[PDB]
Amino acid sequence: RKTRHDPLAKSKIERVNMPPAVDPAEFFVLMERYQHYRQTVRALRMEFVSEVQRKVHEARAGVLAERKALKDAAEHR
Amino acid sequence: KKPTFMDEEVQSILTKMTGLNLQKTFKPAIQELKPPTYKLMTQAQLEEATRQAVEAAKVRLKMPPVLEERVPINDVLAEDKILEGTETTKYVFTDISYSIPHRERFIVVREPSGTLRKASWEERDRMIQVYFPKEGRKILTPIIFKEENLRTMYSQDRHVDVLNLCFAQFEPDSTEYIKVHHKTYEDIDKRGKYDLLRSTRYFGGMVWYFVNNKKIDGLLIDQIQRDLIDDATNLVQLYHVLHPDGQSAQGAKDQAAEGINLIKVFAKTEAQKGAYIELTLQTYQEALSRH
Amino acid sequence: ERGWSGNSWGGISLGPPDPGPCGETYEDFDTRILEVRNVFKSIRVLVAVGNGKGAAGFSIGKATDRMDAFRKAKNRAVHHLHYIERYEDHTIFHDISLRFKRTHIKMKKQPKGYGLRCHRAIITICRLIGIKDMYAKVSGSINMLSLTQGLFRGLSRQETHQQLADKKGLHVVEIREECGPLPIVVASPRGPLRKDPEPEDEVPDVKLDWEDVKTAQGMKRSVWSNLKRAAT
Amino acid sequence: VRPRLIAELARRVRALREQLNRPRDSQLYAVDYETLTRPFSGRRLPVRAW
Amino acid sequence: PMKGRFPIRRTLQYLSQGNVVFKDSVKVMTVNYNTHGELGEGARKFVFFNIPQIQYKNPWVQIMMFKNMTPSPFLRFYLDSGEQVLVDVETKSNKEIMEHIRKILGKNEETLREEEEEKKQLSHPANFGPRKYCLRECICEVEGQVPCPSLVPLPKEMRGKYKA
Amino acid sequence: ISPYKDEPWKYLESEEYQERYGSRPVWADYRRNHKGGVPPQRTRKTCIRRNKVVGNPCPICRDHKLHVDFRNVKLLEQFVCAHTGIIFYAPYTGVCVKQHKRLTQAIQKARDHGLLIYHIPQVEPRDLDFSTSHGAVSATPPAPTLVSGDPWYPWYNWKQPPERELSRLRRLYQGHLQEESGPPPESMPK
Amino acid sequence: PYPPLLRAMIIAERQKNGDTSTEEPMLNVQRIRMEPWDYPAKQEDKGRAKGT
Amino acid sequence: KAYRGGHLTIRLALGGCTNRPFYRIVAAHNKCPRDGRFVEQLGSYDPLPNSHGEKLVALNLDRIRHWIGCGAHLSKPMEKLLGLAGFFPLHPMMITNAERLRRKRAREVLLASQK
Amino acid sequence: VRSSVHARWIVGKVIGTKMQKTAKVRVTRLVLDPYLLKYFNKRKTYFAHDALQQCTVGDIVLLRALPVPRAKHVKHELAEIVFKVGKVIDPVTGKPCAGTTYLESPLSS
RNA sequence: AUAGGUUUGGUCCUAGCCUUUCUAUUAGCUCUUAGUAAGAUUACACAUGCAAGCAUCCCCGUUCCAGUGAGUUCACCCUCUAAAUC
Ligand code: FES
Ligand SMILES: [K+]
Ligand SMILES: [K+]
Ligand SMILES: [Mg+2]
Ligand SMILES: [Mg+2]
Ligand SMILES: [Mg+2]
Ligand SMILES: [Mg+2]
Ligand SMILES: [Mg+2]
Ligand SMILES: [Mg+2]
Ligand SMILES: [Zn+2]
Repeated sequence: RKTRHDPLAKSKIERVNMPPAVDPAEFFVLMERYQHYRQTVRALRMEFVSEVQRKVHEARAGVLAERKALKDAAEHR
Repeated sequence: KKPTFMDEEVQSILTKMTGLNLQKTFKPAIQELKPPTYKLMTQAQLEEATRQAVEAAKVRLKMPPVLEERVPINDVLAEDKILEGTETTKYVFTDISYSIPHRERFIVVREPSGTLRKASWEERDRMIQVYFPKEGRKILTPIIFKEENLRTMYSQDRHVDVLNLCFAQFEPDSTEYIKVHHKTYEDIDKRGKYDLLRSTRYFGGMVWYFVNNKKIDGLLIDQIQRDLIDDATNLVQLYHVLHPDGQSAQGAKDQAAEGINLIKVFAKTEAQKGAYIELTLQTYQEALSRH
Repeated sequence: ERGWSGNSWGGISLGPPDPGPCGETYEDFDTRILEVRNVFKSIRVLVAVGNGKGAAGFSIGKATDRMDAFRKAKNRAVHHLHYIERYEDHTIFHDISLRFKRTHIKMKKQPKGYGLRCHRAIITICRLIGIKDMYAKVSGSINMLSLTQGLFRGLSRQETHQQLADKKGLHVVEIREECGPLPIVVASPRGPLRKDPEPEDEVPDVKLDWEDVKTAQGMKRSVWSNLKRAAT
Repeated sequence: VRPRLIAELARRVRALREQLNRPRDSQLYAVDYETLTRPFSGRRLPVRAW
Repeated sequence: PMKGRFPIRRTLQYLSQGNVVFKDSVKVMTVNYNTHGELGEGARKFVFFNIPQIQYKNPWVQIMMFKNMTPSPFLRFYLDSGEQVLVDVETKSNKEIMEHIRKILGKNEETLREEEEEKKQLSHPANFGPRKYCLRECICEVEGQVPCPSLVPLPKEMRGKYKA
Repeated sequence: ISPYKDEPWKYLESEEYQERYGSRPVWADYRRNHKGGVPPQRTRKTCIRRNKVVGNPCPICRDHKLHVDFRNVKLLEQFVCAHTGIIFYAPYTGVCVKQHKRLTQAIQKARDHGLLIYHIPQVEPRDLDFSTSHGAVSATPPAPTLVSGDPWYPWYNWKQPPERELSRLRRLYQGHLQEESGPPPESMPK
Repeated sequence: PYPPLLRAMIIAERQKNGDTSTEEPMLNVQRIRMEPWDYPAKQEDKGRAKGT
Repeated sequence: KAYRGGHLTIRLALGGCTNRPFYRIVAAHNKCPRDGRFVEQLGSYDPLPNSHGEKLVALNLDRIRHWIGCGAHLSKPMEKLLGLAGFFPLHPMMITNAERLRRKRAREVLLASQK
Repeated sequence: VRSSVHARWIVGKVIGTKMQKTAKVRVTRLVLDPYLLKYFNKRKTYFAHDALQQCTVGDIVLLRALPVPRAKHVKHELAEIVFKVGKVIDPVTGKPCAGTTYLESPLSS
């Protein structure tokens, strides 16, 4: 791809990006659908993040892991 | 309650009936060969090695569990009618998380109609083979299990090979597994080839099938002709415990039949060919008296 | 049929040995030429004979005419026969490492179907003796006469399993991977059996060959080893 | 490691020259109302803003 | 042949036959032994036969030998916690020394099995990739799926050249 | 033209075959012509080119009555090691590459049809536990939406916007407007 | 509601762990406050065009 | 390798051969090449129907959950795949495209009736 | 987590004491020769802080990693002297010894 | 390496060179169809056309992808800890 130092092509200097036409009813319904979907997906992402953090906390400073550590230390002694 | 196939007494009876031939259990395999090793051993060392080989054979002869035919999976998780007609083929989604038992792993199908349903048993097994390949299994069913090729294998007396192939390919509770095992048992019964399964792990299942279908006459005849009288008496006792309300068991209790008398009671009460059972038993007794 | 090469005498059959003056017939013995040399002129020929059932021998014949040298070598070979012990009549009883003069020969017992992956002269002599499965490597000077002498010497000095049992007074038990943990007793002492076990040598003080260790460890990289070849 | 001091020198000089020649809002956000371009860069504004 | 007495010691099979995998606490192992004296015989054998195996299974543990410095042979282990473990080995056979150090500072079979099962999880059989890491490279190697175009030409309707 | 084409195995039980080969394998007497002591590591691609046989045809191509058919079990057996159950590589017997491929396919088909005996291992069960009580294979309680016939989420369905919001959109997108879309067909049109 | 498959997995795990309660699993969305896309952003974090 | 900014994203890496695509679901740095270095392979997707008329999708749901909880983003095709699997809500564009196709086929059916 | 120095505990022989409060110590590890599959000693030099200057050339010492290096080459400190050169105390019996011989009999106590 | 040829009037030993095997590039001569993979010799010089936009203005991106192998133990592990995602 081009770098920021490469010049713009001379056949695109007069290029104007005309925005697409909008269907009002579809536009409104799609906006609502995205809003609801993104809300649900953030909720799911929050649950997954909490699961990851809880697994890490169960691995370090857990309870069964704590028992394992104490058992190994007593075995060594 | 009625003993299960995995009951300890049942397992012991079937283990003793199976027998243990170290030569047949560890028959030389046709595979890549390596130069053999040699050891100098005393008599005690040789006996210890033979005992260890016996333990290994016992591990090898562990009878597979006998399982009832699985119920078809017909469960729908969702019906998204909006997706109807947007796709032409079904999507199969398999969860491939490693540390999950294969019977607890979620495998679902999104159909073209938009229905998200659970995968059927055959689809489940195909997917598990696709992503967790198992040696000896195939994604597409081999053609050896067709009736003509199974007939050829039976003709060559390769029933144990058929059962090994079936065990490798099909799940114990699957319809195909049960059907193939039942055909093998039926052919063995029809042609008197029970000895082919002796000292193998399939003998117990064959015996269980015969007892549950009330067709132990041929096996009793074979055991009598091979002078395995203890096996015949144990088979009669197993039949009576599995059918404790049958006229044979009641006759045994009434006459207090034990040992060979149990066989005589079975032959007189509930044998389809009890006359030939009596003839073979009489010949065995006469030969024993002569010997 | 040609021998080892198109223009080579080696490997060519000379037919059964002549009926001897002793009154014996040798229709069951096959003769093979191992070497032909010009002596400066006369001809010196090294030939081997064998019946395929353990009885084999070799001899040198010298004469001005090549056919006379062949006949002399063959007739003298039949009267100097070795008997070679064979394990199950297809291979040798154990690995043999020998050095005759400057020729080293390392022979390895092999399972059935392994074939004769050996020096071509060794292949010919093994076909005469009746050995069907063996590996052989020749190092040092490849001298045909020394090779033949060393081969016959090593094959004649192999200890059978019965001999080992009688010497050590113990059961010789074979372990085959294809047969699982089943112990196969191949030989038992003819006399009484010792009740004390052999010392459980934790590390034997054996002389290992670097080539075998390299092959086992995968550090051998030769482009010439394990090449596809015709049945032997 | 052979130190690359010219790199640090150029970085410092560029930082100073950027902090001393800061373009002001009047230069950055001026607009040519005839062509609707930024004279500072020459980039046209999006159509929906015109 | 291979040089030296007991050349089997210099084979990977022998080196891997060791059964002592130290716990992570162990960092240094000093071996004080005497070159002569019957009572130290096993220790000498321990140095001759088992130190290579112990080192091979424990590459990051510093093993260091000392000769004829004390009247009797002994082993000393230095642990990460600063604790030191002294094992007297006089009159003991090399096998006995190996078993003792395995018992007191060697990982048990259960821990090793857990570690092996952990190693198994990294190589997921369902993953697709180069043969160095994965069993299969492409889904086309799975029976019933569409095969590779290299081996079986695709139907013309499925090729872009005849869809354009 | 061979009379044994339909029933190839008959040829191996015929006296002509016994006279020609005896009890030895059909490839016993074949020898490849090559330079050097080490042969090329592949056999020729084929012995028959455009219905013309090369000078030294391989064992299969030199006899036209030998048919590589999966029913011709006794012939295929001669190309498998009886002690290890492995198919010989082409240089071993000297069969050309084409006939070697045909022999391999025939041997595989014979093994698949149970006509050729091969070693079948005894394998262990796939699963340690055979329970089918987990929800993955059992029935999951239907969700209320599934029971009521509604979509899983309310927004899966079309909701006509209010007129005011549509009017804002029409004001916002002056001159760049498409025709307003009504509610979609309830079912997929056929 | 949870998505279909996720809901099924949650219920399956519950039933495996002995729980037999018949309550539906539900995702709390009270803490998910949907800000409109045109809500003002933080200008303090925004960049600035570089002189060129 | 240090990238300026960027993040982990779960996306589809394209392999296979010409006219035979195949996808690997991988978590990787967004700036990396499509078929280059990745952090973990999270599944696969065969878009060609097999002999059973099935498009096979393998999903490592545990690791997918782990990487989402570790801050990884998702490409749109992966979001649509997970919506089809039932793991997420159906993406808005799947519903919108279904409605668009419904209206298009309704127009075609009305054309047929008109003729 | 406790130190940025790679070698946490090492044992060595003091080979130099010419630096103030610093002992130059030689540490030997066993390295496998890839070709010969034999273990050979590989040596490395370490500087250990000896605040009390109690180390002598030839004694066997234990070095413990510093939490952070105190100099360019000083990343360790002298934890203890395992064997004082010529002044060995038998760890097994606790008695003075000169090589393989007891200077004081164990029975005496 | 399963080895072979070649020193001498001749034998044995030592020793080099070469042969046989498998790849890659180029050259000669010869080449029909289909699918797939791979594809400057040169960190020498370059005509020409394209390879970076998006977006209600701010920002963001153009620091990526793509290329080459000139230079060359900056790549790996641990400790500590910025920037970045959640
Ligand atoms: S390797 Fe699978 S399509 Fe080519
Ligand atoms: K922008
Ligand atoms: K370079
Ligand atoms: Mg010639
Ligand atoms: Mg030479
Ligand atoms: Mg490119
Ligand atoms: Mg790059
Ligand atoms: Mg260079
Ligand atoms: Mg930060
Ligand atoms: Zn041919």
